[PDB]
Amino acid sequence: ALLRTGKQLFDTSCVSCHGANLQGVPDHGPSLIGVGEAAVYFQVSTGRMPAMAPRKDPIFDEAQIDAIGAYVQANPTVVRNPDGSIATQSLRGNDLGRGGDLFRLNCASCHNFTGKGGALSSGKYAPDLAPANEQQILTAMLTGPQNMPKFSNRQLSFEAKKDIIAYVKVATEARQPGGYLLGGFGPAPEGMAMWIIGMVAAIGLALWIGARS
Amino acid sequence: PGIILALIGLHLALVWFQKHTQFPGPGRTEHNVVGVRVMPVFAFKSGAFFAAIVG
Amino acid sequence: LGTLVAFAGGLIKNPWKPVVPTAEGKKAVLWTSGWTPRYQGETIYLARATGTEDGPPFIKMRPEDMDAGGMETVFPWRESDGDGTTVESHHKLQEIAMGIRNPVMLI
Amino acid sequence: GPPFIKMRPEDMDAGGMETVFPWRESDGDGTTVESHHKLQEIAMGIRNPVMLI
Amino acid sequence: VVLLITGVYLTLFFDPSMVDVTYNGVYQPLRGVEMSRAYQSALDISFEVRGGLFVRQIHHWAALMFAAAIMVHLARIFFTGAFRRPRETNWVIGSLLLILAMFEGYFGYS
Ligand SMILES: CC(C)=CCC/C(C)=C/CC/C(C)=C\CC/C(C)=C/CC/C(C)=C/CC/C(C)=C/CC/C(C)=C/CC/C(C)=C/CC/C(C)=C/CC1=C(C)C(=O)c2ccccc2C1=O
Ligand SMILES: CC(C)=CCC/C(C)=C\CC/C(C)=C\CC/C(C)=C/CC/C(C)=C/CC/C(C)=C\CC/C(C)=C/CC/C(C)=C\CC/C(C)=C/CC1=C(C)C(=O)c2ccccc2C1=O
Ligand code: HEC
Ligand code: HEC
Ligand code: HEM
Repeated sequence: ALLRTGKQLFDTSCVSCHGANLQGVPDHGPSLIGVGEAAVYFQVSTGRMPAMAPRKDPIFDEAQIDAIGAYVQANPTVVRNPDGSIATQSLRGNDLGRGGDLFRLNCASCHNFTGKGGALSSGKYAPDLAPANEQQILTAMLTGPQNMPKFSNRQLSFEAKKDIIAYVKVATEARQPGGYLLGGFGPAPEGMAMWIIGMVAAIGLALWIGARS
Repeated sequence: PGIILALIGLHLALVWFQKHTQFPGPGRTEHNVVGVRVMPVFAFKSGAFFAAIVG
Repeated sequence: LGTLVAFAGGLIKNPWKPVVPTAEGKKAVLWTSGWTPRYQGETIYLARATGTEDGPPFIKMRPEDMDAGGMETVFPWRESDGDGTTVESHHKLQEIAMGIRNPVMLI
Repeated sequence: GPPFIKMRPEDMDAGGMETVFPWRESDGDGTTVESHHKLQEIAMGIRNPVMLI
Repeated sequence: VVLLITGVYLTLFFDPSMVDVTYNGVYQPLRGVEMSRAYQSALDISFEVRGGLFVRQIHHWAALMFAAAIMVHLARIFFTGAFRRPRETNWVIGSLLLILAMFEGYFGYS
């Protein structure tokens, strides 16, 4: 009954964009034939799906999404736990150094050293990596959303992907041992903080100690 | 660092021996310096400012 | 003049002396890349990095190991470098990795 | 391949002196990087060398 | 002065070499990575000397305050006119000091 509930839910809100046979309207939507359940999971769970594009709240909730995914697959899969739930902690890896090297070579050019945002050309940008979970990161690098290259499982193995997932989950949630994180970027916030705090306090001390006329 | 230390030394020596400038005011003239003497007051203020900046 | 020249003469190097052996003689560094052929017909693979030190830090690539929207960074392989198990092979792979004109984008 | 080789009693004469180090088979010859590092750590030890007469 | 003191401290722990090594240190997200000896020395200062992170942060903040104070002082001299006839050589000396400080900080954070 998954294939049945999937089509009805798809025919209501998805055929308008892509098509009756999931082949792609020349103006509205893409083909969607070769994509698996992973693209359906990512795009729907991140709220990027049905649209007129930042992340938002999903409309379908964890059962309709699975039915639509099974339907689109029936015409890249998501990873599940041996109990049928979606994997959350199983996707983490143990080689943080390898994950970090791979991230700095493949991913840091667009997001950041530590998964902050990045600017792209003429509008578009790369988002922050904090509000994404492990399955969302996996499906993101498996399907390659807009302007993001698609990383095949044959060019970037599953174990390397798990190491990268572990590395980003550590780089997004570890406490800074040096004081207040000034935004995660380099010396631009540091120069701002310098001019606004240190020099202001020094000049105020000079005004207090010295005279004026 | 050595070159900067030498240039800072020469700079401060010139400032010490060519006396400081001042703003025009009541008792001020192109020929005098109105202010405070080093010994009790100026050294005290300089040391306090140094401590505050280190803080 | 003599002491100035003898004091500053140890730093000066000629950028155009031929030191890099290629398939057509010896060339100057700034004209060679690492993709330059060495013995007139040598196979230089487009190898990708694995980020690990198990045995290979560089593996070959087949045309079907990518999708129609992917980009991969590749380096020159030159099989006589081998995987990095021996110290010699490890040094060869490290000099492959640390070269400013080595990386290539394959789309 | 070997920077250290084992010794047998007959590998010496009655007027010989030899410097010896601790071997520990698990170090192996210095072909791989890990074994090379183990052997370097053997050779750079200030209480390792022993005189056998 | 603060820069001098903190730099003298920092010189007792730094190794400015470019020879490559593997980390194998306490900062687990970098264990097994090929780095230079200078980067490993800086990581050691940060994570295994009691107070080293504090000292190098003081050093970098003092460098930024140095540059900003030099610029504000140049602004005062220029706008009040303290550079005129008797003190032109001192203006020139200060300008040289500014250039030298710029390049010294640039070499520092590299
Ligand atoms: C006054 C002086 C510049 C005149 C020079 C005369 C001229 C003939 C010389 C020739 C030089 C050439 C021809 C052009 C110079 C232009 C430039 C290329 C010079 C290079 C270096 C130059 C000498 C530096 C001078 C800059 C200037 C003197 C700094 C003084 C700034 C003022 C007076 C400080 C007052 C206190 C301050 C406003 C408190 C509030 C904080 C504000 C927001 C500071 C603004 C601010 C600053 C100043 C940052 O540097 C900065 C850097 C990174 C991120 C953010 C900021 C930032 O917000
Ligand atoms: C004698 C002894 C040291 C020999 C060693 C014996 C030997 C056997 C032992 C071996 C041990 C060796 C290896 C080490 C020895 C020592 C070692 C441990 C030290 C390492 C470095 C260490 C950590 C430094 C600590 C010292 C520190 C705590 C004290 C710093 C205080 C000093 C340096 C302040 C100087 C201030 C400044 C540079 C002087 C300028 C003169 C003053 C400020 C006038 C400035 C000034 C002028 C000039 C104006 O014209 C003016 C005009 C208008 C308005 C204002 C001003 C104005 O302020
Ligand atoms: C006409 C509005 C529109 C609506 C409604 C819509 N889509 Fe899309 N969709 C697009 C467009 C345009 C793209 C192209 C990529 C982009 O814009 O991000 C896309 C991309 C996709 C992709 C990924 C394409 C790829 O190449 O990987 C999938 C999967 C998808 N849509 C499925 C869905 C699902 C599930 C729904 C839920 C009913 C839906 N679409 C509703 C317009 C729409
Ligand atoms: C600049 C090219 C680019 C590269 C290279 C790239 N990204 Fe992205 N990434 C993007 C863009 C643009 C988006 C936004 C997609 C969208 O809006 O639909 C995105 C989205 C994502 C998201 C989802 C963000 C969210 O809010 O859910 C994740 C997770 C992600 N990327 C991870 C990665 C990883 C891991 C890598 C390295 C394998 C990588 N990215 C490489 C540009 C890139
Ligand atoms: C005088 C002006 C100086 C400036 C502007 C300056 C600036 C800097 C800066 C910005 C750094 C990078 C700090 C970091 O790691 O984040 C640095 C590093 C360093 N500085 Fe300085 N410095 C100065 C003087 C000195 C002096 C006098 C010494 C030694 C006597 C010194 C010793 C060092 C050392 C050893 C490092 C590397 C250690 C490290 O990076 O952790 N500096 N410098």
